[PDB]
Amino acid sequence: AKVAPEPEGELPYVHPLPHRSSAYIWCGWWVMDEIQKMTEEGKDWKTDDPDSKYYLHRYTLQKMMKDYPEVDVQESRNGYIIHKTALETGIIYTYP
Amino acid sequence: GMTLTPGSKAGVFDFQDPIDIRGARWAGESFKALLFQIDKEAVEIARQTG
Repeated sequence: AKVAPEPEGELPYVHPLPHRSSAYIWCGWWVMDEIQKMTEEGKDWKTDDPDSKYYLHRYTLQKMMKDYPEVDVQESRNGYIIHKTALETGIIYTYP
Repeated sequence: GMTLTPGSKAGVFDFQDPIDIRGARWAGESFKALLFQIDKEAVEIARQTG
């Protein structure tokens, strides 16, 4: 219910896709693993822990999901494009 | 029993289940996981019949 603190600028670029009101950013395997770990102990990834190792990328993901309702984020372990609804829960494919 | 992966369905082998295909992806990995499953089944047969 809170907003994520802004960690200065230098936000990673998000590519607007007006084709489907979507966007695209390449995060990787570390960001997705971090988000999956955060959404396993009952924590939150959208705004909690504003001093994380890769919180800047998570804040960028939160902004991308707020601005675009059907975001297409691609990881690096499998290169899958998880949508906004699939990224909402914080669990991507597998693993505890 | 011994052939079962801890988290599988205990009787069926579905290619859509991540634990069953050992975290496979696309076609080659999943079908090779099926090959490993039938290998495990043969080994279990060897243990059972002797």
